[PDB]
Amino acid sequence: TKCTLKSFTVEKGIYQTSNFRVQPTESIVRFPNITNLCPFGEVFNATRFASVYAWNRKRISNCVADYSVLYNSASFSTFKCYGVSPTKLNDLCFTNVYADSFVIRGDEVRQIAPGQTGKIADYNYKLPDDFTGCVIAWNSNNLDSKVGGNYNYRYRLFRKSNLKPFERDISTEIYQAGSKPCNGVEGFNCYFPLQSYGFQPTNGVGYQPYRVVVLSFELLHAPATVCGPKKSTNLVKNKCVNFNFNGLTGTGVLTESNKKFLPFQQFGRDIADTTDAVRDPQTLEILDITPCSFGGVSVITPGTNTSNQVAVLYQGVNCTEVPSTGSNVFQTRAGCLIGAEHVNNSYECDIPIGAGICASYQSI
Amino acid sequence: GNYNYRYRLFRKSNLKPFERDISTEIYQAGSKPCNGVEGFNCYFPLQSY
Amino acid sequence: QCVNLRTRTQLPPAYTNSFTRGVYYPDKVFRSSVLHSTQDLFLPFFSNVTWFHNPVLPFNDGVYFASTEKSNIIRGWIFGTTLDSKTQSLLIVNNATNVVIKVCEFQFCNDPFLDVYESGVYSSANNCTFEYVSQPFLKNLREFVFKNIDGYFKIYSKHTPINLVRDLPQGFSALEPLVDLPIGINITRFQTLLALHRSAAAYYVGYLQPRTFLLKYNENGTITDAVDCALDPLSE
Ligand SMILES: *[C@@H]1O[C@H](CO)[C@@H](O[C@@H]2O[C@H](CO)[C@@H](O)[C@H](O)[C@H]2NC(C)=O)[C@H](O)[C@H]1NC(C)=O
Ligand SMILES: *[C@@H]1O[C@H](CO)[C@@H](O[C@@H]2O[C@H](CO)[C@@H](O)[C@H](O)[C@H]2NC(C)=O)[C@H](O)[C@H]1NC(C)=O
Ligand SMILES: *[C@@H]1O[C@H](CO)[C@@H](O[C@@H]2O[C@H](CO)[C@@H](O)[C@H](O)[C@H]2NC(C)=O)[C@H](O)[C@H]1NC(C)=O
Ligand SMILES: *[C@@H]1O[C@H](CO)[C@@H](O[C@@H]2O[C@H](CO)[C@@H](O)[C@H](O)[C@H]2NC(C)=O)[C@H](O)[C@H]1NC(C)=O
Ligand SMILES: *[C@@H]1O[C@H](CO)[C@@H](O[C@@H]2O[C@H](CO)[C@@H](O)[C@H](O)[C@H]2NC(C)=O)[C@H](O)[C@H]1NC(C)=O
Ligand SMILES: *[C@@H]1O[C@H](CO)[C@@H](O[C@@H]2O[C@H](CO)[C@@H](O)[C@H](O)[C@H]2NC(C)=O)[C@H](O)[C@H]1NC(C)=O
Ligand SMILES: *[C@@H]1O[C@H](CO)[C@@H](O)[C@H](O)[C@H]1NC(C)=O
Ligand SMILES: *[C@@H]1O[C@H](CO)[C@@H](O)[C@H](O)[C@H]1NC(C)=O
Ligand SMILES: *[C@@H]1O[C@H](CO)[C@@H](O)[C@H](O)[C@H]1NC(C)=O
Ligand SMILES: *[C@@H]1O[C@H](CO)[C@@H](O)[C@H](O)[C@H]1NC(C)=O
Repeated sequence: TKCTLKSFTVEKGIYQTSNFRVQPTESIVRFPNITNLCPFGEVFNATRFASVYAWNRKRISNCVADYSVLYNSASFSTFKCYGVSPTKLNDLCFTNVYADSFVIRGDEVRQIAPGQTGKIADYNYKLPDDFTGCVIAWNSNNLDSKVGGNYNYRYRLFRKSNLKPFERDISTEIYQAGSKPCNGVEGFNCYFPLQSYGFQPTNGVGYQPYRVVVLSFELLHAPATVCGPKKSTNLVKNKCVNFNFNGLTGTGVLTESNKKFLPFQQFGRDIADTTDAVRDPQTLEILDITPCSFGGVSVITPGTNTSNQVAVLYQGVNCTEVPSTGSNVFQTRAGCLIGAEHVNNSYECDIPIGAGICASYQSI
Repeated sequence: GNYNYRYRLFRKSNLKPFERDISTEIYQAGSKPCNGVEGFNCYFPLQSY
Repeated sequence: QCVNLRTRTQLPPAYTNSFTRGVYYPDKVFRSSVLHSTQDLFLPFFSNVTWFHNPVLPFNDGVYFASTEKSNIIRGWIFGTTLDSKTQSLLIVNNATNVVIKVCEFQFCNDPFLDVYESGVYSSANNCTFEYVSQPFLKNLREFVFKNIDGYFKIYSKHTPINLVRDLPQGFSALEPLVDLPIGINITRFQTLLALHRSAAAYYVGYLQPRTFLLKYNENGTITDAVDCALDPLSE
């Protein structure tokens, strides 16, 4: 009171000093049960991967992709992400995904990377230097390699030109290094562009088969469809907390309401664009929002010359959350008053308080 | 060759303004904690010029 | 399997009054016993709409479609720009069991129809991008509103039991939202599909224009009345 009045002495009366407001307790999040997981099982756990020059393409759109399981998975020897860090990959996402699956040697694993050159990287598939996404390579010698020689897998070795980005070449045209044309029969100047792999179960490290899947993300102007799950926690009631219900963020106390939402509304408002009722995506019930209490505070004093004890009034605040205790606490139609005692008598009005009541000094 | 000059490459969080940090520690790039061992998913944040 | 018919099924292009039909909930907010003023695309009151008793019709900003359906003759719709595989094409068909939505580059015949002894109106279908299956949409009045904004296809619908003979009744009934689709197309024309057996359908078409409306929400949040502000001075 002395601070606000900018004086060392205060005369009898009531003065307004500051405000009071209830702070939020904790935070809650709410999202539906979530479903429609992306079918990544058929990609990495596929029966057989195609050839490197005939790599298989998968289109991923309109699903949820859990990157935590693959991030924590140690079954993949190589996991190189070039677009963004995988840890935040669950939140930020793109409109569509392309998965490129093939098989290479253990010594060709470093061919598949942005800004890389090599036989695989220039004759079988090309990765643009501006490629965004990730590459996941894992050994598959126990499955892809065969005891009799894995000649089923073939790789392109001869071509007049290199590969364009995001281009798959499965052509079997007889490459002609020299100037002598061939009538469909390999000759001195003609060779088959494709050479068969020779994988064995016991062939040494670097020549073993390795299955490689490259995930490339694209963000065309169409709305994004595929990325990580939206985790949600439990909800509380009758406590001033902050919430982000399906994108609607605000603070208040959440109670039960009997309003009847027609089956397609999400949230409701009364007037002046103020949300009042919401519907949780999981339980599908109508909850009511009320701003948790606030109000000004005031001090009643009988003057500095008389004494130095005061009484404190919180305006428009229920006598339930003052903190504290002090002295006997009395609840008035104007708020809650502490530091003074209620009497049965009735005298003249000294220091007006409100609702037909006021206080004076005797004790106050 | 000048190699006495080194620059940071990895850090837990962005530096505060006018803050000089000199301590060097291994960075846990992957989920697996390095436990002070250099190897997979562990690289030294200091790189030479 | 699709060829043109012998005769020309030139349906009469008559004109009729719209009265007070074509009102839908503009959003998913709940309001109780309040008057709200909004500005959006709507079918103007007392306008003239076209009655067909099967040409190419432009899409424009939006489409209001009505059918005095008798024993489920109409089947679905086709949307596109050039109506060929050179561009995108949307197909929506409500067969006996479900509703199917496809976004592909079809090669339709000149006069598509479903036919009975599934889909054979398109000679080719390549580069399919979006597919959707859901519950079937359908002396009844079937009202639909089609809109396409910011790469989002919005379909609102309503079904009514009616007893009037020929034209639309003098009543009010809001249209509830039905389907939202996140697909980016720039549709300009659309068609209608009939289940024609080898051996005359009445419907109504109107367009949408931007303007302001006043809507009344009752206690339960159902729209019961509306006022068109851009009309006679009393309405303003
Ligand atoms: C491919 O299949 C394997 C074998 O089931 C998967 O590995 C298991 O994944 C589940 C998923 O929750 C884990 O609970 C298991 O602990 C995993 N097993 C082992 C031995 O680690 C793998 O996740 C599958 N990969 C894909 C992409 O579907
Ligand atoms: C979201 O998931 C929860 C969890 O399963 C569903 O809650 C179930 O609801 C049924 C219907 O009354 C109860 O019989 C089950 O006991 C509930 N299970 C649990 C674990 O609470 C809820 O119905 C789902 N909601 C939606 C909209 O899908
Ligand atoms: C302060 O809050 C309490 C808690 O609700 C109010 O107590 C309620 O009083 C009404 C009227 O007597 C009762 O019907 C409720 O059952 C009471 N609630 C509880 C939990 O006991 C109290 O009335 C509020 N203060 C004022 C001045 O109204
Ligand atoms: C109506 O259309 C639906 C969807 O196009 C048809 O359901 C499909 O039926 C075929 C025939 O066996 C199945 O191979 C598909 O898997 C079904 N679709 C789905 C999503 O499962 C249905 O058969 C059609 N009914 C009629 C009478 O034509
Ligand atoms: C076939 O579909 C592919 C995508 O599924 C189309 O490729 C897109 O073409 C547009 C045209 O400008 C590009 O902006 C996109 O970047 C392309 N890739 C996508 C969307 O992933 C292709 O154009 C389609 N072909 C035809 C003839 O319509
Ligand atoms: C608006 O909502 C109220 C509350 O549900 C409806 O009143 C109930 O209506 C049902 C069926 O119409 C009756 O079975 C209940 O007995 C009614 N509750 C009562 C009378 O307390 C009301 O019908 C809804 N519609 C309108 C126009 O008010
Ligand atoms: C002492 O306090 C009383 C309290 O009512 C006041 O009336 C009086 O003027 C004061 N005397 C002073 C400040 O000298
Ligand atoms: C007098 O005060 C007592 C408190 O002990 C209270 O119970 C009673 O209602 C009061 N009576 C009147 C008339 O104010
Ligand atoms: C039919 O349309 C014409 C304009 O072409 C209009 O003048 C007439 O009022 C309309 N008839 C109605 C709405 O009944
Ligand atoms: C539709 O065509 C117009 C005309 O070029 C173009 O501006 C618009 O982006 C196209 N819309 C889509 C979704 O392709």
